[PDB]
Amino acid sequence: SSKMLQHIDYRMRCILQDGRIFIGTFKAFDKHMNLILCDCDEFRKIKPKNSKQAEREEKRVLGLVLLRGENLVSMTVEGPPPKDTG
Amino acid sequence: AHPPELKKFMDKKLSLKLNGGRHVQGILRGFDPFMNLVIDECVEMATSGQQNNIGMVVIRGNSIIMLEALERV
Amino acid sequence: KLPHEKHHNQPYCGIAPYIREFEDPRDAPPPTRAETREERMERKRREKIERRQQEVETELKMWDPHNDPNAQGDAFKTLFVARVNYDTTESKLRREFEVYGPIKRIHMVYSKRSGKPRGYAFIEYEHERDMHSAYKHADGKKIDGRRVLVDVERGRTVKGWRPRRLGGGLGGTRRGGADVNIRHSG
Amino acid sequence: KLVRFLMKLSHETVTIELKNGTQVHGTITGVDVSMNTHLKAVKMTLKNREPVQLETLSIRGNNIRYFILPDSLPLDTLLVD
Amino acid sequence: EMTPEELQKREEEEFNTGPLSVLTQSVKNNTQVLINCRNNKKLLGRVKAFDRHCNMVLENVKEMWTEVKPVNKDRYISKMFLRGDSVIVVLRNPL
Amino acid sequence: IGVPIKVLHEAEGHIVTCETNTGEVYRGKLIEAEDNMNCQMSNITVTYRDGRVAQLEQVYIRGSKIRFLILPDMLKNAPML
Amino acid sequence: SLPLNPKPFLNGLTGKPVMVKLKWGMEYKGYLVSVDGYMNMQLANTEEYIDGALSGHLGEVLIRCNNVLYIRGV
Amino acid sequence: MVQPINLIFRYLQNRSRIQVWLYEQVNMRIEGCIIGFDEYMNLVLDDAEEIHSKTKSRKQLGRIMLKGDNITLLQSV
RNA sequence: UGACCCCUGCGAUUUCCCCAAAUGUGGGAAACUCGACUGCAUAAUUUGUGGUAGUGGGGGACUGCGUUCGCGCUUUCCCCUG
Repeated sequence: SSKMLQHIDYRMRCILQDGRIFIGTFKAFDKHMNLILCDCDEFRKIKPKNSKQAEREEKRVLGLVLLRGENLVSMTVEGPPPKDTG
Repeated sequence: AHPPELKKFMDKKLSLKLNGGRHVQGILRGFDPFMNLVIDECVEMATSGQQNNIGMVVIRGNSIIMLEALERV
Repeated sequence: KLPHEKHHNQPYCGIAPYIREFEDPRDAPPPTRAETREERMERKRREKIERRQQEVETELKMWDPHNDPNAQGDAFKTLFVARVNYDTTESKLRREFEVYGPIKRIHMVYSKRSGKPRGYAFIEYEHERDMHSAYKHADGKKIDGRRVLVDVERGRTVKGWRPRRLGGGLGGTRRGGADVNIRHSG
Repeated sequence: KLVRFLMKLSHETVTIELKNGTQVHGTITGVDVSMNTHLKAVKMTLKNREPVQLETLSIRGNNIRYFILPDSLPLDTLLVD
Repeated sequence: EMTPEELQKREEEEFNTGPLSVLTQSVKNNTQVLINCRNNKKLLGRVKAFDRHCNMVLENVKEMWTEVKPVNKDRYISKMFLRGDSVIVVLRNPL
Repeated sequence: IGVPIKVLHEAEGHIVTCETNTGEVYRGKLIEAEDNMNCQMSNITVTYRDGRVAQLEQVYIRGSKIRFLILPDMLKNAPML
Repeated sequence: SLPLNPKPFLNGLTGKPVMVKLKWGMEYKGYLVSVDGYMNMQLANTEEYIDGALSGHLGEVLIRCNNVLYIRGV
Repeated sequence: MVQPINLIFRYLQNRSRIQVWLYEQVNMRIEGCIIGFDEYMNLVLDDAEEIHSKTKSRKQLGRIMLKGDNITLLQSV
């Protein structure tokens, strides 16, 4: 099951069933797909009901988060992990 | 099949949240690994301010969302 | 929004307005019903079973069990011993089965083409009473280090009896795996 | 079972629909017993959103609605096991 | 299950005589079938394989649905893989 | 057990946040944790979908009905991580 | 009235007409054919009712269990 | 310690008209005399009546069965 | 990236026989011991089989109620958008 082992510690973006996007450092997982995200931020797409305006983004910092696999839809790499080198 | 540690809330007045935005309030008497609770002196607590007491009732754990203890255990 | 507060503008509808299937006479392709490595095996499994069954009828008509030159003496007197060690000398087989009674004649069967010992022999006692004494005692005897079984020969006594090659016989040393214990004897 | 057949479609291209109306087109690289599939060089299209090309995506099986397989797939030969 | 042995064939007889036999005879006779899914859309096509999970292998399928005046929309898929949980109702050709 | 479960058990006694499928988010001190994600909290702050808040003293929540949980960032220094 | 478990009750309904209402209002009335350990119902000569009113005639219909709301005879 | 299984058995012997709430439906309720139940929590009623809060109409159904997953709350008489 | 050629797969432990540069390096046998490797309890409330459906939004003409004239609810046609 290297498909998941290869991605540990990478900055992955988790897609929620409600349409939210949780971007955080993928730390660990399990058979149920319960993930552990560090320095996660929550995004949600709100429809514009006033006029033809750009989609409204409401960021929200969470820090360390534990997502239940049942609520996780998919996940992809937004970017490499935070480089510790100068 | 480990049951939940609800011994603290036993014989305490609680207020439970249900799935469809429904809420109840009663004193707990027993539980099960599936969170099937039997609460007495229960009130319906409908959307309106009206109150209706029926007493002993049963609730399925599949519909219980959250349970708060009004007596702080 | 929440699943309970979601305003369903177009909830699930029925299927009454969506019946547009094909007519009955427009039957499905008959040749589109088959599978590989599932029927060719069964087809070959049926022939080998039937081929032997057909071959069985031919042998019964040609060969007669009762009318056998090798078989001699009264059938109720003769005895049958199998699982006998190939190294068993004729005298060793006489002296071991003479304890139960005198042996009029003894016949050890051999391979027709190979000439090797078959492993089973027919023992004919002088008196019918002497044989029965061996039926219970001979069964389970140990000759030359290998256990041997003994039962009255049914080739010419039991109605509707036939050997392995004809589908009959007894003992399951080569039956379904883990279904016949080797320790148990006839 | 049947999920074993799903794990045999690695490196092939399909189009999967999600329970939220989202469509995802890409090449398969691995699948599990829970129907969760990992697609590389994939393009996602959320409802009322713009398509986006993702180099990888690991999806769960519960949120899957259905798949769309190629036209030349050997079903009779692939369903033998 | 009632037969906890690993050699249990309860699933076998179930698909042959149980409610799931509607799909077996469909694949046997290669008959079409209409399926109502949780997408509010109806899928009409043939079946080639399935299991206990009600997951069918469809081909030559035609999706159909309606939005809003109510406008109908349909498309075609020659080969697809339908999940079971999202299914609501199934209906074979009543002919 | 699972590694995420262990990270939850060690988080017992500290302030953690929990969101439910009904949208409510509960932030307060954690009392008891279980392998099945059943969490007991005390003096929590609930947030409804509309935005209103309320006050509670002792609360227990089922694990299956939780969307996700927020734990202290310091837990990242755990020996398993 | 002796206790009658749910499984024998549904078993007796087999072959007789039965109406089932779904979680979304729609109903289906037809001749019950068979059921499984999960209550996956299969009907015959089924008629679809929409919002209580008759919608049309379908025939043989296979329905999963987790979608139906309740069941009733006649 | 009284459990739901023993309590449900008591209501059954008493044959009291037990009311039941629906899953995801607050507006709809069902009441009837329970006849039996299985481990799956499915309940069978002898004479069921579907009552709605908004309409207040009691639809007669008769001997019926109800899925356990749809149950939300039990109520006596 | 990779043809050809090798094992059909165990990390650890125990006993017998044998090759041997003979305390090591190896082979032929099993023994019952851990792993979260798989099958069934796993589609019957706690993740691996759904009550999280996806069912819209906006620009022009086009109704009414309240109004702080920004708007909330409500009734129509044509368009761009998914």
